[PDB]
This record gives sequence, structure tokens and C-alpha cells, in this order.
Amino acid sequence: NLYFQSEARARLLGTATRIFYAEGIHSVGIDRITAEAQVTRATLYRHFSGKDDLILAYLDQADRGIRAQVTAARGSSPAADGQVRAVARSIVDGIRSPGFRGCAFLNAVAEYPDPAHPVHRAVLAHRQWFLDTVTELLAQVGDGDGVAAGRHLVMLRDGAMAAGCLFDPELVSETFLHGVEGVLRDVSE
Amino acid sequence: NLYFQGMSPSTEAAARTPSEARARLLGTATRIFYAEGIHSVGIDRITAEAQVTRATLYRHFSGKDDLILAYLDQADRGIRAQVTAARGSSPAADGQVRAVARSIVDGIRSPGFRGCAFLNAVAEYPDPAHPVHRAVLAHRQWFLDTVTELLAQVGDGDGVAAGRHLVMLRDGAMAAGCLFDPELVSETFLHGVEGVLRDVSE
Ligand SMILES: [Cl-]
Ligand SMILES: [Cl-]
Ligand SMILES: [Cl-]
Ligand code: NA
Ligand code: NA
Repeated sequence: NLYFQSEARARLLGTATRIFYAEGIHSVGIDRITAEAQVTRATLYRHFSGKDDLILAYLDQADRGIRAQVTAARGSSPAADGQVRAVARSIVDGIRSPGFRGCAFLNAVAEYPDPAHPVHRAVLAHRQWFLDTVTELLAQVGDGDGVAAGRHLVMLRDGAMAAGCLFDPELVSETFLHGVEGVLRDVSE
Repeated sequence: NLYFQGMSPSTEAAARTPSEARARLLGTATRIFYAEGIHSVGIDRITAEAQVTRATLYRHFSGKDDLILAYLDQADRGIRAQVTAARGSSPAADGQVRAVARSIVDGIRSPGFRGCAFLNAVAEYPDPAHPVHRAVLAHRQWFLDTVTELLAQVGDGDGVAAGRHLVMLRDGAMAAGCLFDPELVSETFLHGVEGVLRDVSE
């Protein structure tokens, strides 16, 4: 459904995911989450240690889903450049999907700016994994180490995810794919 | 000073704002909302740190939303001034793009950088009907129009694709500038801008 995608626990996690992703975090109270999840507050605390734990579980779901999708993209082509293209296509398919609302991690970090906050740490860990992954792919496309190119590809991805819910998603996706082709060309020379 | 707080717009704002109480309110809201976020920061925090009563707040602003919009308006004015000054600093269309890019980098590298004020606000105000969302889109469209018009003057084409590309790099740079080594972010961004300039020139 969304780009990264006990019955009571599943309803809680699914509801928190949907609402936090679409609407934001601080503005969304556990009373609304429990009401929409059709559980009580006591049931929420039976599964999660509080709102913070629930937020982290939401982000963990997103992390796991994205990792699976990026891994599947890497599995979809035997060629390093084909794998980069497949990752880029996955990103676009998310951007153009109904209910796209930007990067879950960039949206969370806007609200959790203290670097040592667990939400902030989760954001940085996910981002570093993604940077490492695309850097490694690009290192296999050309003779160089892919380090500068990886940063470049991440910059394009960050701008695409940010603008995809603020500007025509078809146009954002077109610009992003052209940018990716340019990075692939750049490293091949 | 925050990245959007230049001498010209700040001085002109001061001339428009003879109330010291109003100035403390706006300065306090700007500092805290920018650094920390918006929903998590109550008007009770702003009045305390602005050293005014709640009744003084409401004498100057109609509520929290009015104050948020005033903060974003000052950021908008400050960035417009900086970008327009950057365009004034070079007579050449490509030099103007490079100057705008240097202005962006200067902000990213500045102490207290905490990302794009507008991207951070819209993360918290996703409802397109909300005045904060509308303000963010208005600022962004002005910026896209501005760089598209510059790029249209660098090469023979209309600069439309190039302008969207430059905005994508800018958005990525602002988003990552507080999440990654700002010097490395700046280097990547400037290299990207050079690539866009080359692309439009053929
Ligand atoms: Cl109001
Ligand atoms: Cl002017
Ligand atoms: Cl600027
Ligand atoms: Na925080
Ligand atoms: Na870093």
C-alpha cells in the first residue's frame, strides 16, 4: 500500500503506521490511534512501552520493507547498472503511488532534531545503510570507488522523495530518472 | 543568525516592527520553531521565552497559526532577498546560478543549520488546505520559477527540465545538510549544479 509496504498488535502497528506516515507524529495522539485501531489504551501498553516505542516500531517496519525492496531490486538484474536502474524504478513507483507522502525518515527527522533521540538515530542508521548500498552498486559500474557518485545519487533521491508529495509526481519521477542516468554516465567515464 | 536572516531583510523587518514585544515574540518563535519543530512547541513556551504574557501574544497575533505564518513569512522574505542579491552579484546568467548555489551552501555550512525551514514545516503540515502548506508551496514555486528563468538564459532551451533538476539537488542538499557532513553535502551539491549548467549549455 504505502511505498515501504496478535491481531490487536497488528491493528495498532498498521494504524500508527498509516496515520504517522500521512499526518505526522507529534500532532497525532495515542487516543486517536487506539480509537482507530479498535483497541484500548491498556491493550496498547500491553504491546508497546508507550508512544515512543510505537513510533520506533513504525519506523522499523518501514526500514524492513525498504530493505526488502532494495534487495529485491538488486536481485532483479545481474548487472550493476541494471541494479541501480531497478532501485531507481522502485523509488519512482513509490513516488507515483496513491497516498505517497514523502520519505518516512526525512519526515520523522523534521520532528526529532536532537541527534541522540532514538528516532533521529533510527533515521541516520537507515540513511547510512542506503548510502552504503548505492555507493557499493556504483563502485561496480565504473572504475572509481563510487563514493562521490553515491552521495550524488542519494542527493537526487532525497530531493525526489521530498518533492514527490509537493510537486507533480510524474514530473518529479522524470527528473529523478534523468538524474540517475546522468550519475551512471558520470561514473562510467 | 539563521541562514535566512540577512542584514537587509532583518533591518527592514525591524523598521516594520516598532513593538519590542512583537519583535521578541517573532524572534523567539522563529528560533524555536526552526530549531525544534512546530507542533511540539506550545505558545506557553514561546510567551515564556519571549518574556510576554499570553494577553500580549493575542494583542499582536490571532493565535499560534498566525505566529507560525509570520515566522515563515520572515524566512520567505529573507531567502528572497538572499537569492535576489545573489542574482545581482553577477551580470552573467551562469554566474547568477553559481552565486545562488553559493548562497545555498553558505546556509548549509552555517552554525545552527537545521535543514530547509519550509521542508521541515511541510513535514508537520501535510494537509494541502492548511495555510502553512500553501505558504510552503508558494515559496517553492517562486524558487523553481526563479532558477528556471536563470537556466533559460544559460542555454538555448527553455530551462524547464533543468530548473526542476536544480531544485531536486537543492532539496536533497538542504535535507541532508543537517544529517551528514555539511562540507561533503556542499561539495556534492556544487558539483551537481555544475553538471546542470553543462547539460543546458549542451
Ligand atoms: Cl490563528
Ligand atoms: Cl527585488
Ligand atoms: Cl539562500
Ligand atoms: Na528530538
Ligand atoms: Na557524515
